[PDB]
Amino acid sequence: VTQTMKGLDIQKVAGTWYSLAMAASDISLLDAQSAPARVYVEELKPTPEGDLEFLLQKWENGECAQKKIIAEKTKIPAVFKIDALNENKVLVLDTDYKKYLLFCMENSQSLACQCLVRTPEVDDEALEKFDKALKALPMHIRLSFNPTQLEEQCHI
Amino acid sequence: VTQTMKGLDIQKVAGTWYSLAMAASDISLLDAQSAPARVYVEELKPTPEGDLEFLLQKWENGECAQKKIIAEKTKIPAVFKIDALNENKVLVLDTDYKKYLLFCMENSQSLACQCLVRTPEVDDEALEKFDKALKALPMHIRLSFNPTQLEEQCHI
Ligand SMILES: CN(C)CCCN1c2ccccc2Sc2ccc(Cl)cc21
Ligand SMILES: CN(C)CCCN1c2ccccc2Sc2ccc(Cl)cc21
Repeated sequence: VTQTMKGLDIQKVAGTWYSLAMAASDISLLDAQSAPARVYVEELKPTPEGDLEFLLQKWENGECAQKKIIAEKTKIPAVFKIDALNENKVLVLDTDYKKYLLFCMENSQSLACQCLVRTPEVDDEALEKFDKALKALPMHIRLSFNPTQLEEQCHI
Repeated sequence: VTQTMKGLDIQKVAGTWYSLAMAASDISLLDAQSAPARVYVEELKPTPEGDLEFLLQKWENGECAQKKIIAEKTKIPAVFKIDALNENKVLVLDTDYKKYLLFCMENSQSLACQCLVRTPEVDDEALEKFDKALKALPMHIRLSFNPTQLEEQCHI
């Protein structure tokens, strides 16, 4: 991924978000409701020391679970790192802070991204920017959700 | 759907095709490998009387089945009709006859479409046209396949 935001004021991205759209390099990453990249954002929490913490929802066994994950900071302001079996990088491509924010999760050759929004509505404008950002990238599946699904656990 | 091809010479669309990309109004139509719209095109056969016949592949129980379906002709050259529990319309939006062909299956509020190609390669140009044609339409999932998957039963 070759697109980060400059002057990333991480403190300003805290609060409430909606995973409006999702996309992945491989069909099986967003494939079924249980698929590995199919993860729903509830909340972004930065820590005082500048780490970034996710609140998420996942369909796991027979239902919608809750989760926390903490992405530790780096030298480049917009790149974070999560400790799993892999080297998992999170990158903030772009955000205007108060409507939308775009980001990608990547490893290593797998890659997923998302268009986050503040309210339960279809920001047409946000979807463009998200589309522009991806045509640089080798994606093979995309999803987006309606306002009705946006107010449910795990998106219905 | 508000886009058909004019002067549709149905005889010229016979032979071999590859379901390069797919898209649907609802996530669950292309969702899992078993999903209702997830149907792979092997061959288009017109009949002498101008009916249009599909050869397809579907993942059904534990494997990739074969199928035939016959879409009967109408007054408008580019619209066909299949007899199921529903009124199922097929529409040919566009084809240059020798590289790509776009079409949509619709009922009634469900809708899926596809970009068909002649060989196992990514026609970048074909994907544009397909993208143009859909932004008129309320889609919420898209897929595309690589050349490797294109030579397998049911796309791997
Ligand atoms: C335990 N899980 C639910 C979380 C890892 C899922 N997840 C993910 C998915 C597909 C490919 C790469 C990644 S890294 C990542 C980075 C940030 C976030 Cl928010 C999610 C992910
Ligand atoms: C028995 N099945 C495998 C065939 C029906 C599936 N199929 C379909 C899917 C989702 C929504 C509407 C339709 S009508 C249709 C028209 C032409 C073709 Cl080629 C396929 C379909």
